[PDB]
Amino acid sequence: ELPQMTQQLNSDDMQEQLSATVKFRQILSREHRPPIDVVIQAGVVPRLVEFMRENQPEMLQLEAAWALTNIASGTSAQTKVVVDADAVPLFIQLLYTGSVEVKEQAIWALGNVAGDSTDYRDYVLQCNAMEPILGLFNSNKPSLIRTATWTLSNLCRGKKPQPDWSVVSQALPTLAKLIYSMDTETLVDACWAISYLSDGPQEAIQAVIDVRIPKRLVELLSHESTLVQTPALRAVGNIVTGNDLQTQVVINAGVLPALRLLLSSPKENIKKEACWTISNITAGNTEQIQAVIDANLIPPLVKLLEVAEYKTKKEACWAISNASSGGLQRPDIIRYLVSQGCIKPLCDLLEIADNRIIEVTLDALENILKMGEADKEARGLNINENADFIEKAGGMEKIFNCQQNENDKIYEKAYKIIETYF
Amino acid sequence: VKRTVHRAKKMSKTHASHIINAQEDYKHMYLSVQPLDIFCWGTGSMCELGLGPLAKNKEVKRPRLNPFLPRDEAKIISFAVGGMHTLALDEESNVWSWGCNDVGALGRDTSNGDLNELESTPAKIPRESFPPLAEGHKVVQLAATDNMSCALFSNGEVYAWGTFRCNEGILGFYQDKIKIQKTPWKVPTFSKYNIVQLAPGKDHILFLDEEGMVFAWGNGQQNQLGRKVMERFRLKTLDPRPFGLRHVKYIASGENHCFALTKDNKLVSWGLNQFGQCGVSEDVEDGALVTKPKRLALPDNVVIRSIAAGEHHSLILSQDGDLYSCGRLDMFEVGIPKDNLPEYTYKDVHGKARAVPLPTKLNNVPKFKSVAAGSHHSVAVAQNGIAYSWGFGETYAVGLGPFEDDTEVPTRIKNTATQDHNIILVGCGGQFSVSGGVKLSDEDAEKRADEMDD
Repeated sequence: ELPQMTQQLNSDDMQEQLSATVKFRQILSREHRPPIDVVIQAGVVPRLVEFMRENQPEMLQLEAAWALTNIASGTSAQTKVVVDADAVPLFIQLLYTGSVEVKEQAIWALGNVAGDSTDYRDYVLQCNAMEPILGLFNSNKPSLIRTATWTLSNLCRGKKPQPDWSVVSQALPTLAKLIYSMDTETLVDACWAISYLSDGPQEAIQAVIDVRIPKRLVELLSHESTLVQTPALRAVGNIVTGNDLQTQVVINAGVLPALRLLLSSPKENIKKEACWTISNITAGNTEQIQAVIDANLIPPLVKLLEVAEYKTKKEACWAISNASSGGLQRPDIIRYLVSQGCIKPLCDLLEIADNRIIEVTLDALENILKMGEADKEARGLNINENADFIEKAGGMEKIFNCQQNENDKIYEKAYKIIETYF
Repeated sequence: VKRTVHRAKKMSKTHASHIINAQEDYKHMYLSVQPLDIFCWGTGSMCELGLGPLAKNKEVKRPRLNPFLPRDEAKIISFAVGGMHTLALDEESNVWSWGCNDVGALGRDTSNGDLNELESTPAKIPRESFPPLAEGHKVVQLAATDNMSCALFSNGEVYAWGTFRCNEGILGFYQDKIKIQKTPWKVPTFSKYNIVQLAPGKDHILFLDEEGMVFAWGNGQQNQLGRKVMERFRLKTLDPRPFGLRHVKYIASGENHCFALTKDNKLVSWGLNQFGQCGVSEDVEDGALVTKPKRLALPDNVVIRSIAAGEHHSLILSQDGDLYSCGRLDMFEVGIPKDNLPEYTYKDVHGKARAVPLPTKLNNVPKFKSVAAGSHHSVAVAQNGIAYSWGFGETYAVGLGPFEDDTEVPTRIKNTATQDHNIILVGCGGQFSVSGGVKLSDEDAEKRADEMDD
């Protein structure tokens, strides 16, 4: 069939070209094991990209871009054939000239190209693909905006060499509307693209928050399945990495009563990334700690600090340890923390954790002890009782056995707080 | 101070869920890739030729260029030939119409030589008659029966007008609710999936969705509808309805018999089999009716490209260019000479061959790339681009010249209007034919003339 298809593809009859281009697209559209190398070996790729020129008829451009789309969907080497045929600019040209069908066809091929590696993602951006892609979001068909959003997800993607912030930041006003969609497959790609952009310097975190987005990101923290909860939680997770006037805005959209709903989610990664978000909001103003205090988020966090696994207890410790840090301005944060049963899960965490968590757990146990030091001086006492229940849970022995580890910073602190209070 | 810390990157575009077919798999068969010069020949006694009202144009014995469809401004892209009328869409998706309008098959008004100038001259159907056109949609296929027209849109919506005729009088158009439909009309949806292909017959029409289900609409006295209709519930059930035909890739229909190609490359047919036109059984005295779809036995290396059939004959065109015919011999419809008649040809009570009841490959013919079949004549274009017509010739529908004898074998159509042309689309009616094509460059016609006439 291939020698016939190749001969029919190279015939000067344009109608025979169309019938042959349909056959190539059909065999390249098979669900399993598409003969990409076999048609690449057939030498017909340079003629497929020939069928996407400005002058070529629309039916021929459609079948050609579709066949090239499934060629680029294969190995990173098979995608190299399509880009070395100089096809990416023609894909972008069809985003302007052709109808809705070919536009949905070419935006699919550009998505496979931009998703292979980071150099191809920049190459797509290098050819000014952003302006035509963003213009495609005024159309009607939910499948066109579905494929366009997915391609736009691969454009905001990649972190080893991040996408050009200038050419990519133009898409957030379009993404701000895409979250309001109901098609479950589109908004998932739309949320991931936002989480990819919300990660970076403050030029991006302030940009994401300045375009009306984070209000719905908490509304999509509450969705049916988890396929959308994860990208939206990562989105609101990268927002709190900025300053405290940036985290203050997410708190407005009822983020905290929504984070508790995620703390009991069936998927464990939703539990963990919730604790990672609760960690950074407890690292701002002392009144931003109070937001986490009143939101009833700590009773479930301290039980996570006991029974949950180490990948989730670590981020739960950061949330609890950063919470106790607010005791300098307001010593009652520890007073609220000690009542929820916080000292025992912290102390039992001493033997199972590592250099990086024993550090923050000691910082939590220290700021707890530092509050009780001010409790026995301003208030009439002669014994610091923040150390009374540390060993009631068996913590004084573990902190005394933390002086044996050879890490500098933990020996300097475990030995300092044990002389200061014991 | 603050701490900063699968999903698919590539994705092939394949079929979704239960979808077997896509409209893009079909529009290359019907819509030409470039505007065409339209050529008509045969007898236009009922305004079929579309060449004007003058009686001089009522009978044309060789392909004649239709000036009412100029390639430069009309820009006809596709056309569907019925039995006494044809339809045609241009490059801006406006359907044209010309023929007999006794039952509103032309979808336009006609009231106010011998022919009617409004019927004998092609003209557009009002664009406002197609709401999908205003909603940003295009017509991807046209279909025309004897007395009913149909237009398939790129969104899956179907518009139809005209009527179907039973054997006695007029059967109706749609489900007792409307006798005759004069203007384009929206057929209410009859499937969860979008229709992808049409297959018109004499007084019936088939449909095919992305799922692979086949629907039938119209007359069913010869079991064209894939079922049986009782006299009482006849008008009540007159609408596109399935009949247990699933997993179909391609449909085609004669006048009272139909074909369907399944996903596993299995060709079945049903309906009327008076002269073995279904190509399913060797005995013709046995079954005049094929109620249940029966499989045809084609060779193994065959891959079906298109299927055209008339009233009593069928033509199966393969991808290798070979043409398989089966059906009536009384007017040389199948195009098989008398010396090359196979063993299984049917001789009647008088001893005269009447039909070939099995698919038989034509020999000593060029490789064909398309084929069309009228009531009792056929046209197939070869790979170079030249037409070869055969069959009933008393109405000059074969367009071979001023002679009234039938032609036994596919013979070349050669006149000054068509010799320098590469014809793309061909359709056939009751007693006429329509071809469309593009003119070759003076050097491309130089080589083909050296290939043939040497």
